[PDB]
Amino acid sequence: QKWKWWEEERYPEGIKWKFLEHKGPVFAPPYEPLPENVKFYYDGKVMKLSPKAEEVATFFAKMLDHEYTTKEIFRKNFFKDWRKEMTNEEKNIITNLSKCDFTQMSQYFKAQTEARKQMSKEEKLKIKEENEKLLKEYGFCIMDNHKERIANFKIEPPGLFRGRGNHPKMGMLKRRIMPEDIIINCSKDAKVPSPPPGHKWKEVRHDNKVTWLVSWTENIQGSIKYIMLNPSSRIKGEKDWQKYETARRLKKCVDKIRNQYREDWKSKEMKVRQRAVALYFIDKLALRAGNEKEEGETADTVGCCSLRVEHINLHPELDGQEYVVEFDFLGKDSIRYYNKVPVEKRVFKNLQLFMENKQPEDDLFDRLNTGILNKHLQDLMEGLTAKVFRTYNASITLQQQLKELTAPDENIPAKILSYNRANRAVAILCNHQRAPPKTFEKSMMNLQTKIDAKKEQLADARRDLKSAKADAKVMKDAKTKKVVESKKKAVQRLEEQLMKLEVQATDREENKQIALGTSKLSYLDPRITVAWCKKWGVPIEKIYNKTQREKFAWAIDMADEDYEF
DNA sequence: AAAAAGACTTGGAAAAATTTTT
DNA sequence: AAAAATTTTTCCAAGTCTTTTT
Ligand SMILES: CC[C@@](O)(C(=O)O)c1cc2n(c(=O)c1CO)Cc1cc3c(CN(C)C)c(O)ccc3nc1-2
Repeated sequence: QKWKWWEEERYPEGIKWKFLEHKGPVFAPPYEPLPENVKFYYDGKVMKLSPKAEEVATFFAKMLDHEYTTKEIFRKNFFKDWRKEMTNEEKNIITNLSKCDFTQMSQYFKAQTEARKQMSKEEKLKIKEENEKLLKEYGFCIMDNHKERIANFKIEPPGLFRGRGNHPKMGMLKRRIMPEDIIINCSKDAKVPSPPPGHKWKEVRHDNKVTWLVSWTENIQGSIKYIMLNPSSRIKGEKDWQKYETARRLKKCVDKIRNQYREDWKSKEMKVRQRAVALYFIDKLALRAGNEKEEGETADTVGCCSLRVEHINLHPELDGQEYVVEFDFLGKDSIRYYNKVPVEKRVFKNLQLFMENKQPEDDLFDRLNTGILNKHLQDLMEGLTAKVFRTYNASITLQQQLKELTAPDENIPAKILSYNRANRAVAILCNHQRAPPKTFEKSMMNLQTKIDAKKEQLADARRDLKSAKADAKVMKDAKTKKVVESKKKAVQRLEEQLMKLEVQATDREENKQIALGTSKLSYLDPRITVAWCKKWGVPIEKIYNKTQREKFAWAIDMADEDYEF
């Protein structure tokens, strides 16, 4: 069965579902204590830890190879959290982390990882079958007349928080999620999932205004985490289709918005000038609407509305270009945004006024926040927010670049190179940067030797065709002419093979510091890709893998080769 | 309001399983 | 067969925007 939810009458506003039934979450397996021979040492002397304290110790031991375990913040936060898990008898002995020895514990886990890759075919297939039967029973929920898959039904096991970038809470313990922390959401007429025996759920609710099945609060940030349906479901896919339709509606009114914000740079009021400059930044450079965050709780990262004076450096002339704004800051996930961008005269002049009488720690856009900006965007067009510009600019750039880089007469490997260069332009615009693959970038040597070995085969084939043509001169007959034909086809087959290898080598080189995944799955109206694939006869499986094909099932079925964003 | 909460949106590096070279 | 290069799951957070509290 294949449910085409996209052919149904669109789901009404307010209510998300009428019926909802699931078996609840799968809890992480219990902690298995260390055997007798794996010893922990404090001040050089043997010490057996209580299960609760031993568990927290194993987490640090497993991370001993990383440099972050030597960091002040990591160690401070870890030790404070490990103390809470210790008994009173253990707290009187273990005064500090530095006198502790986790070396035997670290070696054991490395030995287990080695003992696991040396498992038998009977053991390997068994664990794979235990995993598959867990997916049949708990990986599916029933939502309104249909069986839909659940994304992450297995709750993440306990461990140590690290986060991304320079996070103030690195080292902290992420405690084991218990049934007592779980809030279940289902309909009043559904069979309520039973908790593990000897346990109870925190709450069983019936809120049809939300899309989640299970929720709980995590101890690091104090936020609510959820278990929702998978990307191939109606509830996720319809909202994704709507996100793209909203981005298409912005397209038909973007010049009208551009002309107004350009005029708003000249306004009498400062709040209107700042709002217009911030809008320009979100449009031209596709910056995220930086929401304000609590200091000392998260890693110091900013976006457009949260930019500080220290994040921009103004230059009247740089590189022979007029009115350059040197952007240098950490955006989402602590990914550095560096750009030297030529702006209009009025923006540069406006930026000099927003930087007047301010200290480096002060906000560039005072009197402005994401709420004020989105309240204005909502008046310009219904349902328009700041992130819609990122979606619009990404999708329109993909469409225009595929239209400009794709050559009709090219073979499939060459067209995939044109597709990837177009996706690359989107990733550069969105700043989806990447650090060169951990050494492993020397796999460019391996590709070059295979290319040089193929250039050898081609050069040998050209010598065969050369002597076949010379043998066709002396004693010209229809038997020697057919040998020249077969040698020409042999040169042709080898030329195509080399072309494919050289195209793959270029693809990897240009993609060294670029991450394509995020724009491909979140930013890029899949219909633009489907339309391109059908137009040039490029099979969809060459662009989207199995999981992406399932998420974008709606676009693959409902989209002609003539679709225009 | 305007903080505080709640509810959605937005992988890539490392492992491991395979596959290919040797 | 055994080392090496690939293709595929496994691990682990952070923003945006909407809705409630204070
Ligand atoms: C790396 C790119 C990115 O950070 C991003 O913002 O551009 C991201 C992260 C994550 N995801 C994505 O789709 C995307 C891309 O759009 C899904 C995801 C799941 C994560 C989970 C799993 N949860 C949902 C159960 C974690 O536990 C920790 C971090 C996680 N990070 C991500």
